[PDB]
Amino acid sequence: MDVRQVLHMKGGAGENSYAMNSFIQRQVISITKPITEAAITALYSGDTVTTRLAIADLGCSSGPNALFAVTELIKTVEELRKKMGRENSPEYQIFLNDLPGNDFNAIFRSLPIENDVDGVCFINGVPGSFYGRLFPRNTLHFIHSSYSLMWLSQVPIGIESNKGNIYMANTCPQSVLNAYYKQFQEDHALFLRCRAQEVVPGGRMVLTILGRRSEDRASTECCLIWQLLAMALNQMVSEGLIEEEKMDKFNIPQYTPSPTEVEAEILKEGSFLIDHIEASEIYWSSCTKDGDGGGSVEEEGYNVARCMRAVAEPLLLDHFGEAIIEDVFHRYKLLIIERMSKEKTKFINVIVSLIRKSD
Amino acid sequence: MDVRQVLHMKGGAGENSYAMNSFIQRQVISITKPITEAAITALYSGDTVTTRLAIADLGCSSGPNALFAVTELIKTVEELRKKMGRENSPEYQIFLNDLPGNDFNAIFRSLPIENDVDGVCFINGVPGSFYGRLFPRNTLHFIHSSYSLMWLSQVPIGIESNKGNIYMANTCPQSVLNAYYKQFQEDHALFLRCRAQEVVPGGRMVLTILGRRSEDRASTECCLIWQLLAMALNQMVSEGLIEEEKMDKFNIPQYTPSPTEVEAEILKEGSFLIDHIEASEIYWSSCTKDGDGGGSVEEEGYNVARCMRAVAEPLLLDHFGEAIIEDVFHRYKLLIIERMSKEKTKFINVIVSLIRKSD
Ligand SMILES: Nc1ncnc2c1ncn2[C@@H]1O[C@H](CSCC[C@H](N)C(=O)O)[C@@H](O)[C@H]1O
Ligand SMILES: Nc1ncnc2c1ncn2[C@@H]1O[C@H](CSCC[C@H](N)C(=O)O)[C@@H](O)[C@H]1O
Ligand SMILES: O=C(O)c1ccccc1O
Ligand SMILES: O=C(O)c1ccccc1O
Ligand SMILES: [Lu+3]
Ligand SMILES: [Lu+3]
Repeated sequence: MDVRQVLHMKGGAGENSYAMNSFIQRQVISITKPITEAAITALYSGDTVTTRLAIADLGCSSGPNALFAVTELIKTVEELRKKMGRENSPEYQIFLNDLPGNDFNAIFRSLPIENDVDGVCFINGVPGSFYGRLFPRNTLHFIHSSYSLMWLSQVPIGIESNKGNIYMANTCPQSVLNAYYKQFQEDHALFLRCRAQEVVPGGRMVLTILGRRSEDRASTECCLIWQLLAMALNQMVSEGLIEEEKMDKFNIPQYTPSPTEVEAEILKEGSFLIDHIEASEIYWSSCTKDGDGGGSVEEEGYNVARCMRAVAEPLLLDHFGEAIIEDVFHRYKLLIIERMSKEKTKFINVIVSLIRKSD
Repeated sequence: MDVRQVLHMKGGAGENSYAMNSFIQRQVISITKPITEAAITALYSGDTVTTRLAIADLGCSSGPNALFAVTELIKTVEELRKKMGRENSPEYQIFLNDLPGNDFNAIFRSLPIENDVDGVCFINGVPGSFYGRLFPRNTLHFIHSSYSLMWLSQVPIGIESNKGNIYMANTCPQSVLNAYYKQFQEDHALFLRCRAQEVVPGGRMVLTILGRRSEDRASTECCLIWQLLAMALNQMVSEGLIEEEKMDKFNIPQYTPSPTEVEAEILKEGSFLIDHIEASEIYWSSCTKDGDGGGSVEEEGYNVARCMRAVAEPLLLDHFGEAIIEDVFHRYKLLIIERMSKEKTKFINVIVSLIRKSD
């Protein structure tokens, strides 16, 4: 019950939600530029990428970021082909992938409004799950992917997650719960097999999954944010609100963090090589040089909520209905604002650069 | 003034408009099956199409039809590969193209809801004008295209089209108007050049443009339907309604019919071969075995209007605003119902099958 595929996407661009609330995932893509520079330099260096380069963003979204990274690759490549590696640029063939029901219209419109693109970039939207095959065999040289690979194929089955039902969140789950991990394995390995068939032997993949360091499936490194949402909900279930305890006891984000558990999966599948694989970290700055450069009634208050709202409003709205929503984010907002103080909130970013190997 | 590219699309699927009003374009695709059978048999016969076949619909839309034809090719091909021509099927790679701002979400959703597809069909939406390049060089084996190629790049420039301003419509235009033809040439030839670069040397293209026989740029063969709309409008301009005469004197559909004028263009560009090229015709049946199998208060009344509404409501709504709309189609409706009687309304379908030649 609950088909992630048909159910989740991020709030649709234009308005205040996901486009107007994804600056943090934007900075992560920023900071991850170097790892990707090595990646495309390495791949461009010497032919495999001849007359056609085919970059593909997996789990892109709406608004900026969708094209942000696939636009700093075509950049770099062009800057090489001129400082020499070849005399002509290749034609860039882009593939923006996401689940059906993401805002492809929003991108095709308010975005490529940039008619064509430099070096000529043929853009293509590919709807579907990346936990399966999206492109023909040996079609791709380069696969980018930030903050999307932690999302799961489905919710993990066995679940007695009562209190902090929401997630793998720490304290009170009972290892029985961590069938999440058992889930991540079959999902992530099925992702790799597929990618292995479509990525050309020289091809590169730079995946950025939001995970952790603590090797302890339950830490504020990953479980807080949902815990905070859960906490917001459990108070409303108590206060009497349209969640019986029967309803909340069924909601559960379906995604999993982790760091070495990744390499653990990448080599099990003997398809990709590995490189610079690390785990960076970022603060819930969730802003920019924003007008008011506030404290918490801003920095997390609102900015970290509107983000977690554009990110989960649909999962919720679909499991509890609109009547709630307004209220759960007003509360959730406050909880993080306060939780912002007693501690320094942040996320971990297992990053991996890879190479289809074999031949 | 009036960027077709940003401005027109057909009414967005789901509701009563284009999905629920395109049965006529559906029958044309039906009747055009044979020409396409020859086309893909010829192309499948003997390798060029090895492990990857790449069909691409140009000017697809929303709802059925988008996939309708690209789904009766993958069909046919499969039926050959088994009655032998090979032991395995290729992977099908589909490209659905339309202007930005068509309903790609509607297709990606309510349509591929059919998870994947038989023989595995990777679907890709390509937003952009086909009066330019949409895919890399030598990327395509097979290009389908019904009722979209008569649409122009833009409105033709010089225009003193006062009365039946709406179109190339007969009586009262003054050959000066038929700068439409001068338009069709630069548009259609620029379509061919582009297609010529992306269609692989063995590749086929089956284009179905709504045109005419009469070789006379102005006949009920093509100019009636708009004339009828124009007629509906001119009565409202008169009746005082929110069209000064200044407004109506600027609206003008930007597309052109024709039949031999097509081959005339295809060989001028020395890129494609030609084959079975004909011109079939179809009645404004605009229905199916519909409940009530009416007469005219139905057959054209409504059914031929709702179609011409899902087809032009946007061009209008954008040139005159919503205040009108309701009223212009109520009237337009009646005019065709009546015009249905004194005569037997129908359209002509210049159809062309082609082959990238050279090498
Ligand atoms: N199985 C799956 N296949 C494809 N996309 C998926 C997916 N599961 C989740 N996603 C997508 O992953 C996207 C993650 S949000 C990504 C934001 C962007 N890449 C950035 O770095 O800012 C969501 O729109 C969601 O629909
Ligand atoms: N320059 C252009 N490039 C791509 N698509 C175009 C175009 N000009 C018009 N179109 C598209 O052509 C489509 C024609 S309606 C097509 C219906 C479908 N092919 C059928 O046979 O029923 C419109 O959605 C429109 O946006
Ligand atoms: O999918 C996301 O972008 C996301 C971002 C921050 C925290 C949890 C998440 O699932
Ligand atoms: O674009 C169409 O589908 C169309 C259909 C019937 C008459 C005129 C048109 O432009
Ligand atoms: Lu650089
Ligand atoms: Lu057949």
